[PDB]
Amino acid sequence: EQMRLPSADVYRFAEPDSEENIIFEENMQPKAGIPIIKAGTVIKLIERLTYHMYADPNFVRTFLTTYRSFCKPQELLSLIIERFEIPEPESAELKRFRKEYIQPVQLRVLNVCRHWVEHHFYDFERDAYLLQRMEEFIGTVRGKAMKKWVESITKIIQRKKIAFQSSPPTVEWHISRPGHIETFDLLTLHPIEIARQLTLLESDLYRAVQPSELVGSVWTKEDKEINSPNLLKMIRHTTNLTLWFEKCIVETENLEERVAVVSRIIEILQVFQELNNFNGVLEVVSAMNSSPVYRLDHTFEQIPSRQKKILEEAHELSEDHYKKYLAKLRSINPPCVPFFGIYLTNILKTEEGNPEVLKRHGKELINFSKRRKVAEITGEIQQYQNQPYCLRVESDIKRFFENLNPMGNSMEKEFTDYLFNKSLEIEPRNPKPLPRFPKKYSYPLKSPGVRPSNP
Amino acid sequence: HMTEYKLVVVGAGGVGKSALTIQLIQNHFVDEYDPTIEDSYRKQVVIDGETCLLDILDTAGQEEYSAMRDQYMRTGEGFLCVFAINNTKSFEDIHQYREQIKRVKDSDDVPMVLVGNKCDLAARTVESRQAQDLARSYGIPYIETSAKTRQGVEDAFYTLVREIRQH
Ligand SMILES: *[C@H]1C(=O)N(CC)C(=O)[C@@H]1c1cccc(CN)c1
Repeated sequence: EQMRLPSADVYRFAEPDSEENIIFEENMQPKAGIPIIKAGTVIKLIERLTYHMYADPNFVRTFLTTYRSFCKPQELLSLIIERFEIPEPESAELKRFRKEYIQPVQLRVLNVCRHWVEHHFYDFERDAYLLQRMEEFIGTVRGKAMKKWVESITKIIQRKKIAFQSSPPTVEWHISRPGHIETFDLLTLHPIEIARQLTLLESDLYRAVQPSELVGSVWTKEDKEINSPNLLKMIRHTTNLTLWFEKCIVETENLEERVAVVSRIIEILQVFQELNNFNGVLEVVSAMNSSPVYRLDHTFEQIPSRQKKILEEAHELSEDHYKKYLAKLRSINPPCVPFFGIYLTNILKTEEGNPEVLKRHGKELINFSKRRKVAEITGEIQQYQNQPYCLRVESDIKRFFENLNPMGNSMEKEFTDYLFNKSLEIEPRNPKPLPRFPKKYSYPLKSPGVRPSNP
Repeated sequence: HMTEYKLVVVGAGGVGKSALTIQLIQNHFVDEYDPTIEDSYRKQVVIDGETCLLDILDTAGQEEYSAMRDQYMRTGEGFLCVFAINNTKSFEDIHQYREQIKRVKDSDDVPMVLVGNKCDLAARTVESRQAQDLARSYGIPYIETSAKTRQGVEDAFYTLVREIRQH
């Protein structure tokens, strides 16, 4: 039966639904049968975030991930404190309202606070007054059903303020021996271990990126260094490794030794493919398709066809706007290291290609579908961050790659031009004859292969 | 089979370059873009009577993956070199983007277009004349566009298709 709620003059969240304040999508919430909100006013979004009829975890999860584009943390807290503070209407009516409206609504604002403090604690780390107000509000909360949730929120706050498999494969070694960090290089370390240790770094770098660094396309704006530092460390490592692979190639002036270098890198690619490190796969593909490397026809001619074919299928992952990459990522199960670039573009273009507001009968409504669409991409990013790799860290090999600096003190253009001028030197532009260059490696060039040495 | 033109958008990040392609692909009265679907980067168009398909690659948001530019650029037959009229650094970055394209395609004559985008109501720092002068020095067209109104968007892309066709 229809329930009597207070007037909008005293309580804003009692205003009835209309085309001017809340609209929905045609379909219904997957797994739950709940309407999908397309757009609404902030008051209507807060009402639905703390709805009395039912709990809406997906909307809560979406809201708290993307609300900062349309509402400030300080403003949201005020709104949820306003929501909680329910005045009784101006008996059968009052007893049912207390059990069917006040208790469910007050209980749902406490779930929001809990989810906020647990999953988006950064809002409180960056605004101590926001945490004073949250802790203050939570102190005023009294009741039988509340004590349980009020104590859980307090136990999360103090924890946040304080601050598992079988045996992994044996570490593989080639010419360089354990501890002899001074000899470590592309051809001296084992190609399986280079690919494993790079996959561990790249997996940790991938896992460290949070949605606070992605929502609002903040990695593309002036404060990107402040707001997206883990994403940027991650992209920079990737860029470093691509440039290192190119440097290794073009600074190996002897053709036979250079053929050994390109082959070894394709072996590192083959192991990245095995390990589902698509970041790694594309680091190698990007180095191979770079202007200095691509043009080395005398080098690729002498590469075995098995390795050419391996490189060819890895290249095709990037073709037709990452069609095969996308399909292959959906077909595999973790652990994996996705290529982040696609996610970055999709979030940017979603946010730049859709309006912040929709207008119905002259009134402005927040476009929540735009926000949901972004939370879907960040959710997919997080689904691949749960699973770790069952591979042992080799601390010296790890540190070797962490400390690579192929550019040195040079700027991008300087270094890029040097790599290209080395490419033209080692293999001149036709019809200039192919010169010969002395060998630079005292050790053997033959690979140990990509198949483990022991069981 | 109708002709397919592989077009690549290159330009500075942080200055709303994505609007150029988004506005082309989305219908002039629709503002509901999903970058996930295939139709989001493919468009069947009629230019000078000859019907064709435009495939547009815009890696907007991947600027920090600087070592992937060569790869991305080699995909294209024609390039839209995009700067924002409200940001002089994005205009100053065009010279190196062009040099990089020439190197990737191993050619001094690559079908290319210079696009000046008006992304917001912020003040203009790049006078049309400066950009008109830069374009003439490279021997390519110059098209200005507005992200708010969709003005110039179609001319930018169509002008590039004609640069490819007349190559
Ligand atoms: C475009 C631009 O040149 N700048 C920097 C001065 C902006 O901030 C403008 C911009 C950037 C990103 C998206 C949008 C769309 N409103 C606009």
